Amino acid sequence: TKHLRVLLRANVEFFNNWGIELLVTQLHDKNKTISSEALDILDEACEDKANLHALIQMKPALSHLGDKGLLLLLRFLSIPKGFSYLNERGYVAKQLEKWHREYNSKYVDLIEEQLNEALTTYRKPQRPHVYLPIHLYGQLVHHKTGCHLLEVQNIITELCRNVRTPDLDKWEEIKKLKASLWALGNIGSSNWGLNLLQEENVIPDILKLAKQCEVLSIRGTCVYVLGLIAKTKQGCDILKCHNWDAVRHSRKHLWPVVPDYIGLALPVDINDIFQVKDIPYFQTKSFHLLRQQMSLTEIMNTGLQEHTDDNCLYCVCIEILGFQPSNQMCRILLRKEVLRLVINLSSSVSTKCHETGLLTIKEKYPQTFDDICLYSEVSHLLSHCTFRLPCRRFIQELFQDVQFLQMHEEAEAVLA
Amino acid sequence: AFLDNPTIILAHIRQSHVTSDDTGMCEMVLIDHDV
Amino acid sequence: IYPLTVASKSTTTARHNAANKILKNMCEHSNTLVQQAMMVSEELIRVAILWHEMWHEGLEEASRLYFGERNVKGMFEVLEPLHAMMERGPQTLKETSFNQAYGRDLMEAQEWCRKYMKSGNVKDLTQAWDLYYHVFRRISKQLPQLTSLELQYVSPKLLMCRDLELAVPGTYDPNQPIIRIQSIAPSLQVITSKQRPRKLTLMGSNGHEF
Amino acid sequence: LIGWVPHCDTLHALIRDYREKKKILLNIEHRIMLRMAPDYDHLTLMQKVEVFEHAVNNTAGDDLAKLLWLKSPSSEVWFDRRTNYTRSLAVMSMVGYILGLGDRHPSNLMLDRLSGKILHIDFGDCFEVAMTREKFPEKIPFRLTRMLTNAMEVTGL
Amino acid sequence: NVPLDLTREPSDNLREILQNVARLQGVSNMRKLGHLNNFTKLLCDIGHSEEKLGFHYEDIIICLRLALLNEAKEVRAAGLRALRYLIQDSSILQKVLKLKVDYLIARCIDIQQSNEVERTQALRLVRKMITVNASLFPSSVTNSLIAVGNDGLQERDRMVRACIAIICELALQNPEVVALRGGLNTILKNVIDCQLSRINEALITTILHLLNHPKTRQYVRADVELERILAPYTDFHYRHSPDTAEGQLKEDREARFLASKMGIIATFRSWAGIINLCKPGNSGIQSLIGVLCIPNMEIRRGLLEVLYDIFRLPLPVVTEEFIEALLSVDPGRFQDSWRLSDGFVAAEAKTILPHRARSRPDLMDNYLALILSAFIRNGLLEGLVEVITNSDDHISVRATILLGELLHMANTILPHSHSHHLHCLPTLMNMAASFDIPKEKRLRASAALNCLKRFHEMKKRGPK
Ligand SMILES: [Zn+2]
Repeated sequence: TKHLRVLLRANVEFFNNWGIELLVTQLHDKNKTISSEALDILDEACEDKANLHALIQMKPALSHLGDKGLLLLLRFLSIPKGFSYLNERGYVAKQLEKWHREYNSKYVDLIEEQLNEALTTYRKPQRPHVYLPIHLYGQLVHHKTGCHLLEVQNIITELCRNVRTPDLDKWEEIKKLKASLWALGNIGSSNWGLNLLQEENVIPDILKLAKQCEVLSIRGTCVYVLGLIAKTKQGCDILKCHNWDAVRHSRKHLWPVVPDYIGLALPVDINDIFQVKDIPYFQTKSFHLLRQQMSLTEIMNTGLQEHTDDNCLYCVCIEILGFQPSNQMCRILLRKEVLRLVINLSSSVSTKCHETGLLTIKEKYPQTFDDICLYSEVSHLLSHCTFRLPCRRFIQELFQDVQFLQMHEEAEAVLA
Repeated sequence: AFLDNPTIILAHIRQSHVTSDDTGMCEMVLIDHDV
Repeated sequence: IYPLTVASKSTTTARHNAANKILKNMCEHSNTLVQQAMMVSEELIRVAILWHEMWHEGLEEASRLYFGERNVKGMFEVLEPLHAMMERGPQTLKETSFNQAYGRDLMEAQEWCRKYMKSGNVKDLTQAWDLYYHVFRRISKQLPQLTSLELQYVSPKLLMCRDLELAVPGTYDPNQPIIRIQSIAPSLQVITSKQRPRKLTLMGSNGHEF
Repeated sequence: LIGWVPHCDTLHALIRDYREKKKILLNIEHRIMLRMAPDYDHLTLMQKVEVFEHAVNNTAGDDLAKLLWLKSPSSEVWFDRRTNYTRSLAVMSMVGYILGLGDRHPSNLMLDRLSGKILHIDFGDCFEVAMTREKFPEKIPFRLTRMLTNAMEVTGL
Repeated sequence: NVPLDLTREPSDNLREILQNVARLQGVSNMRKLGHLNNFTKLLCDIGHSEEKLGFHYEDIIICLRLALLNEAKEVRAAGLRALRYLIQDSSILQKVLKLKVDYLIARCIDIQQSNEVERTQALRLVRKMITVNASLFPSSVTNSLIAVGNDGLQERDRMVRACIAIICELALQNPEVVALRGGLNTILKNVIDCQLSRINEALITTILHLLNHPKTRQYVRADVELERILAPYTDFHYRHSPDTAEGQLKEDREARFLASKMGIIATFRSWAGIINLCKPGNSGIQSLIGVLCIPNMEIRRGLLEVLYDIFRLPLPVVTEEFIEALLSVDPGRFQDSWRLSDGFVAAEAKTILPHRARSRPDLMDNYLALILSAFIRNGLLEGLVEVITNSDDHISVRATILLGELLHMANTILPHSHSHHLHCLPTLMNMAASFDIPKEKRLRASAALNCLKRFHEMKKRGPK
């Protein structure tokens, strides 16, 4: 099955009358991977009118497959003989409803999946090729009869109003804007689709949205959809008026010469898109002094500064739970020394000196790290300030071997 | 690329970390049960 | 022309205004000479000490003032000119490089100093010194690695002179025909020392290297 | 912007090259003093003389005297260079005394290769500043050591 | 432990919440561990309520608060597991946060006492607090996660990449708390020393997302946050960590170059990074191109590899002659998938015979056209010419091929207007026709055009 593509790319004589019928029998194989490869090499074969006409006259059954089979069945609408056979059992009227409610937005996911598979290293569960998938709105405008239906149902009015009035706040209503930009760019890929698209004056609206848009993701989507508008000589003249150039040659000759077009368009000056309005930064809108003139022994010969009755482990339970007040000048001058060493430990200028000054207190007075009120004050300070990790583990671990009897006594009583 | 909405970004964050971590921690701490 | 440029660059207002008055008078008969002097003077002083050289010296002095003299009003004034030179924008790739690697830390640490001026909390000042010291440690590890400088990297305006009507510094007497600066060598070598002096080689008008 | 003097090398690097070529350690005299008394910096005035005097007698100081001769192509050039050196060190000793120059360590003393003259640099400590400082005050008008005085001429100073 | 499951729910509730205080007397830790698991099983049967599970929520939290203060890592781990099953809605979460329980949750995060099973239960609970209500995330827990990620590599912490993946998830629903605590700085510094391709992609995407939507760009500074990743290439002496061993200093530089390269590529493939790195004013791209002209030899080789990967061009082989480097770039070179064991002909013929598509738009050419135009406007072509004529013999050959590929990439993908200031090589031609300039340079450019001339013939033949 993989070897049927080399017979397609090499222009084997009369491939369209014995090769297509050999790719239809291979379509009904038991292994899914084999059948999924027969859909890939059949989509590539459909780009020749002789091959596409062959498939229509064979009328194969592609409904039993997945989304890949569905997209291959939507190419039948581009041929007048294939549109009349499908728009005779009532099928395009069912796709139009089914392409409006459910998976008009899913076409964005198909676009995003291939791009994320090409260059993102995402792998949803060497230069590749990313080809635009088939769209129902982009294949129905090839002939006048199909284009007539797209106008009586009046979808263009609904799509156009979604572009002139975008709400770029919610992440779910932005995707509806992408679901309309990708649908407006496919209607503009044909001359018969541009007659009913430029009568509402929507191309200037997209061009404005491609240079002044707050969400930079939409600003990049408009670049892609403007290429689809530049697939015809009539479409490249409209873009030229608004200072947007385009490539006016096909891909069959990779050596352009000055005297169908591939879809590509860029602004004349590349800096007309990269301008972003500036948004201001959000930030734009005591014992410490006295201790440095004396010593710890000299002074000895309420202390909790930021201790209020909402940010303490014990004192917050007096009212809500019904706890009892904590019980008890020699211990009030040690709380200040313990705290003032914590702040000095937040600068890391002289860590060893401050660590030494904290270990001595736990030796001479090991019972000063035995009050929950000090733990809450230290813990409240460890959040606002910024400490290094080794200095953060030194603290919060000096308190490991404590009983904290006051909580246990009160918690036992209130629960009992 | 079109890594724009948070729906795919959260899926990208919690899949690359689990798959490409040598230590057996991300496969244990990023359990989908905690959503 | 040389002493006047030093006076015109002084911090004192009286010297700054008085020196400019003489310079503009000299602009009458000889305007192109003074303009070359300012361009040369501004670039040589830029090459002499770089942006990471200024911060290393300023932070070391400021740290001593805060922890040795316990002076707060004296620490802020040391770091004010350094923070003011970062708001005028990098004018070279070396300054652009410095503003990228260390730019965020210095700019945020200034904001923590603007909150201490108002709130007065000691923790704001302490939190500000956690970023000054982090940057000071990173700069100190790359100063010994500095052994050569490229003019295009540090100051592009020096190697695009190619002609000057200003004399070689230190050589002028009324009884001898004058020598002018022709070009500046595109590479200068840094001598390894505590001050790290540079070796700048000029090019005389008579083909003699200075 | 200080001008660059050509053909001049500092005294400290001049002695260093000679000693390393002769397989002689740079700080032999310093190692002897620390070996005899490790707490050299804390000794009293009388004890420092005993250690210092012992070092200068156990090592013959003539490094500069022999250095200037091996770099002289002939004997006529050698004598001419020596005369300039002797009367160029004397001029800066008397002039430096009046100015009060200090901190004249070997790294700040440069000797000309082609003429033998003596060049002084780093005029930072002037007007007796170094003598009155509380940290290691030097009490000498100028630098005249045994290494320099043994190279000007055989009869002495 | 004996699971009762017989008495009334309040009766079964009473026991374990009495042997959770125990006054540190008469109860062993083993009994508490088995009693805590009883609570989890009980809470699975009777739903979250204050009318069937005896006491109120605020009373249950008080007794569970004296479970994280124990000295046994097994008891603390089971205590945290109980809270994860108790916090379901924002009503309970606000009740668990008012009692300042966050002072103890952050305590278990950083104790590092061989309790990797206890820390996992703490982190698994944080991921639940973010999900329930990300706008009420405490600042105490946030400060702990920043610290373990900011300075968690030198201490050989193994849960370091598991805490950064939690900051990023929190940085998407509540950027306000993360920005104040310097949490957007941590992600920038991690990508510098993270050389795993898949992980490096995820971290940079989170920050670029904050620069995408207009109400979030206020949390990122202008020209110092995003451009930090360009420091290893723009700074000739970069020191990422203030404290590191000097033994692997040479290896550290190579590690930084590789990790920074994966970040530059990762920010040029997103629409929020191209518009931010190519701003009309001073931008990072002008610093990345301006540094290419400086006659450095280590930076120039590094930047060329980045340029090849940005355009997704095949890398040639290192050599000093152009012919050897030209035979290694041809599209028809042998590959390992063409053998009989692998795809015999179908694999080979895919990359030789051309696709049967002459009208289908190639959505990747559109992307490469915009990137190419951005570099041409900034002055890439003039920068490359300086590299060719003023560098080593083995660097010029790598730059001569890049110029050849770019010119071929540009005469088939770029529109007409952008092709008027393109295929004229003003800088190159002037050097190769002037006799005033030093003779050595003249022929370097003349030979470069001669070498570049043969490049077109190789593309003229095509794959064979
Ligand atoms: Zn309290």
